[PDB]
Amino acid sequence: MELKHSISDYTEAEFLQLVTTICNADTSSEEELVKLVTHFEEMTEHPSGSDLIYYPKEGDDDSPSGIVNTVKQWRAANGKSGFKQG
Repeated sequence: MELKHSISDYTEAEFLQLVTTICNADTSSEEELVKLVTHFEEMTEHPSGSDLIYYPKEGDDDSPSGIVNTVKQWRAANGKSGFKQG
């Protein structure tokens, strides 16, 4: 299970996958999950950690993309930058 150390040792496909590892429980099976949760919360300097991962729903595109997308909109409007590429 990868993590990273920054958001920036990883790309947005990497992040999208990271999110999708959590939306997959692709992990140690409850732990790495809570930790990949927190690695999101950590990584992106993002406002809504607990709230761009599962609770977002009712007009809120929290699809395993849309959530990464939610960052892609905070990190785009806040202009964050700071992922990788490929």
